Amino acid sequence: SMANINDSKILSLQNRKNTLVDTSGYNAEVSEEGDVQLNPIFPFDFKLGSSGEDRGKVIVTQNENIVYNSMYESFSISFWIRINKWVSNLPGYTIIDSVKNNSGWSIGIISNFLVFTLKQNEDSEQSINFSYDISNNAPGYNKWFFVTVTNNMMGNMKIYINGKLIDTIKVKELTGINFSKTITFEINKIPDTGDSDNINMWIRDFYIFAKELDGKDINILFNSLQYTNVVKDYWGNDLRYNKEYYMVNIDYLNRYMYANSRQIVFNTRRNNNDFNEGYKIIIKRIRGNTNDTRVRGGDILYFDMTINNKAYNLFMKNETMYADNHSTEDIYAIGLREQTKDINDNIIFQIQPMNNTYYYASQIFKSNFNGENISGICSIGTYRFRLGGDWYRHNYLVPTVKQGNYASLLESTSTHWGFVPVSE
Ligand SMILES: CC(=O)N[C@H]1[C@H]([C@H](O)[C@H](O)CO)O[C@@](O)(C(=O)O)C[C@@H]1O
Ligand SMILES: CC(=O)N[C@H]1[C@H]([C@H](O)[C@H](O)CO)O[C@](O)(C(=O)O)C[C@@H]1O
Repeated sequence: SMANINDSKILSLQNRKNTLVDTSGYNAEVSEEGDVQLNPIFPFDFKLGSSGEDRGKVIVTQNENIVYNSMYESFSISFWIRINKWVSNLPGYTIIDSVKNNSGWSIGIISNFLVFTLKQNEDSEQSINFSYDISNNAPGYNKWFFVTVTNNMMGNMKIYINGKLIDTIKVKELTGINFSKTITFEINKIPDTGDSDNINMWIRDFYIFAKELDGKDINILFNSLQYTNVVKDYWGNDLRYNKEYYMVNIDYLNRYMYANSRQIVFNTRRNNNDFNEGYKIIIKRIRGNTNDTRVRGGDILYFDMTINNKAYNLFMKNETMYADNHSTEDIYAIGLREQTKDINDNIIFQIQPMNNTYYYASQIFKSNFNGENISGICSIGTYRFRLGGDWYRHNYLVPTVKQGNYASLLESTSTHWGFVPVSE
């Protein structure tokens, strides 16, 4: 139902033909100053940085009449945004500003909050915010998310994140508020809080609507702006074949991947503020869309890991498993085996996207070559092994495949796997 949603669209800031333009039909003027990077590939975002006098600035100047006839009753503002590195102690930055003469609206970030503000005058404002979960984001909330703010002078001001309502407040009397026709994208530090690291901000598809969109329409909009079958890396960018990742289990983000006697094991991270420990995997395609190197749901694939200059495949072992109390029926360890000339069945997996409001992840199923026989799901658990010279069995946290009726595990977060791109 996009046709009806789009009827009220009054600004549609998009990258078309390597140029930022308003495609809504109201012909807002758009200019760039400083360092503004345009992405030539989907999602065609623009990137701004915070440091230097030559930092990027994107200025949108709307038709003043469309503003006047739209903003004073009800409106919605939507856009995709990414911040790196959005650490929990971030100082204050205004990032998207529509304030002139001490009135208008503005969006800023501080600590773990993204804040939307109606500014009535120099002495009066009303704000709402999204705050990310710090305990689950020590490396920073550096992922793409979809913001939608809605306002109704006769009702509430709301902010949604990835299509989910996060904050709502009754709008107070804002008599005399004056909406500016100008919107300025630029990362501007607030000086009285009262030299930090540069941050980057990426933006794409910044829309404004002259109606208050409801939750249902916000989600339709959310989904219309993504390829939901393209699996995403941990920051929400397209997952790629032939590229190094840190593979993580959503239930164990504080663990990195290691290996011991060809058994993969999970060790506690020493650097909680980064993803920079342990071994990396590379995803290899068996079956998928050969037009690019993007990973899609339903693709058949396998995983490589290189240790001490030897390249292995992850594979489902065929040995009995032992656990302190749990039964281990149909549970098999995932370990590492030397590559061979031909793809062996026990290295073959099938991937599916598994996203939610706070994580981009996947589920990974044990598969045969043509995907006609899906026999299990990848999980994680603590089992008894003798590794690395051990005489006695010890407990290790290891990746596993659960076969038999794996359906019972489908809703478990233990089956959710993320892929963090390696910076170096
Ligand atoms: C020894 C060997 O032939 N290795 C080849 C492997 C194996 O065929 C598969 O990993 C199955 O083990 O496939 C590659 O595409 C890879 O994964 O990098 C190229 C590599 O040269
Ligand atoms: C493939 C594999 O498991 N390699 C592991 C090896 C083997 O355990 C060892 O060569 C045979 O026992 O030992 C390490 O180098 C080590 O403990 O320092 C870690 C490495 O990840």
